[PDB]
Amino acid sequence: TGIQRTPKIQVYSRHPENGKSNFLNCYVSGFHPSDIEVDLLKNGERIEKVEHSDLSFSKDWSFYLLYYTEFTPTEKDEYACRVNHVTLSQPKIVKWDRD
Amino acid sequence: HVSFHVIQIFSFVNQSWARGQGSGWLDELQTHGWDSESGTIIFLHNWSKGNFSNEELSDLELLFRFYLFGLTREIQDHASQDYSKYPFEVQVKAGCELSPEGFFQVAFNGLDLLSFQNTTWVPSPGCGSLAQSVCHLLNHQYEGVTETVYNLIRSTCPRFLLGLLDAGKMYVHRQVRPEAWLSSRPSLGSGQLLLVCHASGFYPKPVWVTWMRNEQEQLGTKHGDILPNADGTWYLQVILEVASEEGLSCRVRHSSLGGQDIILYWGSLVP
Ligand SMILES: *[C@@H]1O[C@H](CO)[C@@H](O)[C@H](O)[C@H]1NC(C)=O
Ligand SMILES: *[C@@H]1O[C@H](CO)[C@@H](O)[C@H](O)[C@H]1NC(C)=O
Ligand SMILES: CCCCCCCCCCCC
Ligand code: NA
Repeated sequence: TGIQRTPKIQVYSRHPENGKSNFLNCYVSGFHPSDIEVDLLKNGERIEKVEHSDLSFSKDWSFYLLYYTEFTPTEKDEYACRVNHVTLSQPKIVKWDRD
Repeated sequence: HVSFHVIQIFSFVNQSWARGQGSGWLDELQTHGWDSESGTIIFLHNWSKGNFSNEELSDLELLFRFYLFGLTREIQDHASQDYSKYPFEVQVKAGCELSPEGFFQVAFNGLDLLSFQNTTWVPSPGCGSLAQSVCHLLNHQYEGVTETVYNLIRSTCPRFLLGLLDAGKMYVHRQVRPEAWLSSRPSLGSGQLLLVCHASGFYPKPVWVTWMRNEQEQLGTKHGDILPNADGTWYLQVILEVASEEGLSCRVRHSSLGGQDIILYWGSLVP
């Protein structure tokens, strides 16, 4: 007798230039339970040394975390956020858009 | 409006594995953290001490440590009977908003279980059998606890929160001007492009990113969630779909900008 919510992945940059150092943010919202696996990707490879939030939950008790790594973007580079959770049948890759 | 509170997460995986984790919050602003393993308060900011003596805070840190461990200890002791009810998660939200009002909300599997009203532990109207059982033991069996919880939310929390606000005076009332830009993105439609208007790295959270088709403000854009940045600032993006070259702009209104609002023009205008 409880709740199961699927994570809401949201990907963005701390600032808008190639070669100029930035921060990639992956914000995972409203999920049940807390057991979550959030990964950050550089051309599909799991980015190591990536800091994150202390787990917190919204008014409605759904959890949330902000994931971040100091990154330097380039033309040929593809950045995305891979999240896997009990509600998810297979991981969810969410691409960071640019242009 | 002034609300300080602690949050606790008690994750109960199996007969043996069960962990606990806390945080110290001043609304959206995190002020404290909890070393789950060691049982040590983490003061995130310079002013996280507030006005409280370290002899105080240590005794507080201590009481928290005992409780963070004991709650798990006592929970796994009851769960030692029905190894089927595994896994499950307990959630705690408790503090005060300053006459001043205190609180203690509890959730099970992300659904209100019980509350602390005056000195009575009151079941959330719904799952009776588990709540009524817990509430009973809290109201009539664990003797110290109720008075302590009462004291923490009504005597300590208001005393602390007042201190913390006078402590973080500059940081809590700081004004961070937004970094705003435009962006193009292929829409799903033939001869249709998306117009992303960004406003990043701003604080306090209340912001107003609006797309204008020349004169009028256009509702019918894709407003995002005001999202967090590691630094403490906020981020917002509003998407406007346009057909193959449609003279429009983006007005950004933030508390920080001195009565002025940022305007961002996409391409050419034709008056
Ligand atoms: C309990 O769950 C943990 C995962 O959190 C697992 O590593 C461990 O093997 C489990 N133990 C038992 C006895 O089920
Ligand atoms: C709160 O409960 C106490 C008994 O513990 C009682 O004396 C007091 O009058 C009650 N007040 C309210 C507002 O219910
Ligand atoms: C095993 C059922 C979950 C028990 C949840 C206990 C929550 C009560 C919090 C108040 C203790 C001070
Ligand atoms: Na009591």
